Amino acid sequence: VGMSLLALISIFASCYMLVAARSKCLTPYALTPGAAVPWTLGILCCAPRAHA
Amino acid sequence: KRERMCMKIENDCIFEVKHEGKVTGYACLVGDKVMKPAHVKGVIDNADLAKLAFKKSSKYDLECAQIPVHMRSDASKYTHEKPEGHYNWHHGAVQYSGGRFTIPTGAGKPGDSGRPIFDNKGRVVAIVLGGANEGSRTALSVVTWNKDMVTRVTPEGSEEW
Amino acid sequence: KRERMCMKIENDCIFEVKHEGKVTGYACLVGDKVMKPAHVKGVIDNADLAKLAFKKSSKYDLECAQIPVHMRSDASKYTHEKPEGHYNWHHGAVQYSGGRFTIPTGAGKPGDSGRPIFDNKGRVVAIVLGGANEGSRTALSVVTWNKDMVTRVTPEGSEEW
Repeated sequence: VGMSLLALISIFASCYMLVAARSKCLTPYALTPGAAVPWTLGILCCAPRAHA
Repeated sequence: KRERMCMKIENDCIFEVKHEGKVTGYACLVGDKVMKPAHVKGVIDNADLAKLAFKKSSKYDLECAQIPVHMRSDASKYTHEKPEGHYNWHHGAVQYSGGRFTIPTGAGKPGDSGRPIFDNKGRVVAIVLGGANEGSRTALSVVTWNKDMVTRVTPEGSEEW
Repeated sequence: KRERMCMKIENDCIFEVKHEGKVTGYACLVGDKVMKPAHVKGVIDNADLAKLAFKKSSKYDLECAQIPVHMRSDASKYTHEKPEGHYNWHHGAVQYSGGRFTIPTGAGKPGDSGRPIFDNKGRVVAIVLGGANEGSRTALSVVTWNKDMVTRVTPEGSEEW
């Protein structure tokens, strides 16, 4: 039980860190009426798939 | 002529924010994005604009959302060029010198955050947050734009209006 | 002058497409290729045009074909430059502002799809597919050309006419 719980905690922490890093990298692009840099769009998936 | 055009744009593109019955700030429609400073708290005095989902970023102190389809024609147009000179404002004229926005009279008042600073052609350049009292003048802590980047300019001693 | 030339060009470079006896769209000659919106259904009121093999593509919602030799002198002249400002149209004048084609009148009606959007010198800029109701205005969903590429610009909420 201890090992399983620790593994789940670590994997959740890593997933949260990835999501937060994505949000922090793509936050400034929704504060401008500009383009999303398809180069960055491919690597960093965002909610706008085709629009904007 | 320029004053009338600027006021006409301001009537159709600026909305007061209501909180506890007292005005705290303004939300403006620039391009296709709703604008609002983050530190200003309240709700937009508009049923349609109140239900939008806002993306918050405390690094730049701004909250933005996608404007509804039926208000797209009643929104201002923007630019990213800032030549040296003077620019219009609802409270008069602002002096732009050396990358700084300065209020000649120091007439800024708390609760006026969210009022865009306009260009000579009626385009929006930046969104004000607060002002720092430098002697008889008052420098503006303002949120401006590069070609595709937002930058937050904050002079020392700025107070969030 | 400009209006008369534009309507004379439109007469020589537009053929009505009728379905069940009623017109639903228009196919126009640009350069050396017959262009028609793909979403519209019907047949062209022309023996030579109706018999051609129309290449299909759903991504750009466009049908294209090669014109015969004896209608080459009856085809418009194309271009790829899109300066900001005003352009001619069959139902008035269209405004190009901020990468968008908008209708000042907001009188767009189903059945006008496929009409070219004309330039100052009579050159064709884009092709009309549909528009989105921006309150008093309408943003057009049009198909334009780059230097060597086709692109489709569709504002949110657009309806096919």
